[PDB]
Amino acid sequence: EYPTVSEIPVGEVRLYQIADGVWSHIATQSFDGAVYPSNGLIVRDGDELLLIDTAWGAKNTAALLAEIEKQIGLPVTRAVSTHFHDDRVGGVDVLRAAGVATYASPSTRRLAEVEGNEIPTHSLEGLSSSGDAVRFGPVELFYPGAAHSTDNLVVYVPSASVLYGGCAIYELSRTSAGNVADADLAEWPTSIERIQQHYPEAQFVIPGHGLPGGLDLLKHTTNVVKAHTNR
Ligand SMILES: O=P(O)(O)Cc1cccc2cccnc12
Ligand SMILES: O=P(O)(O)Cc1cccc2cccnc12
Ligand SMILES: [Zn+2]
Ligand SMILES: [Zn+2]
Ligand SMILES: [Zn+2]
Repeated sequence: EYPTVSEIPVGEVRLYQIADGVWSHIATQSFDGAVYPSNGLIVRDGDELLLIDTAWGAKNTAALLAEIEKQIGLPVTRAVSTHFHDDRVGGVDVLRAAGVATYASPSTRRLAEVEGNEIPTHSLEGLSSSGDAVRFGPVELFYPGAAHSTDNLVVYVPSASVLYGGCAIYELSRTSAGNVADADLAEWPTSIERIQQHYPEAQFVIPGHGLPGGLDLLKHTTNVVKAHTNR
């Protein structure tokens, strides 16, 4: 039922309704000879939509906008990028050209600029310290501490009990670490524990890539990260 890579031609995007007014968007990207899925979030806010993360690239993100327009038909007014990598900011320029106000933390914006990646326009205040949370439209933004990257944010939808982990949370099928070049392996388990302590009532947990699940995905990611730490 949840889409996988073989259902998704490159450059195309699928939407998946998780709860009332809450969808994930799923896309694919090729890299180093393999094909990866990637998730983001869509949250209804009255008669508009809040977008969480791009669909990994300009072409995917334009297709994302066209699919939202076709299937939902409400305007995407704001977007939040949860860290500075391409699967999160790649396509910000397409969003901005479409009239979407793009947002990220000051930490993410600076890291994106140093990396030469696209830079969300607006800066999100109140997220500079581990454990910081701010309301942003229909969601709560949470900075749990460094994990997959030093800037990674997670997103909770209290109306639907949906926790979106971004790349800081692995799907259960992943038994080994992915790209950890920008990770803080020493702090990743502690950051996950902050997520667990702050959202123990979460019912749906969306990883940055692959299949959603329950709160078990948090301990799963800790297990994998700790195993990678020990080589
Ligand atoms: O950097 P990541 O972890 O978020 C995504 C990622 C990077 C490198 C290898 C992977 C293998 C499977 C799934 N994802 C992979
Ligand atoms: O870490 P992610 O997922 O944001 C970006 C990502 C996804 C898949 C493979 C990668 C290899 C190196 C660097 N990034 C990769
Ligand atoms: Zn990343
Ligand atoms: Zn603006
Ligand atoms: Zn990722």
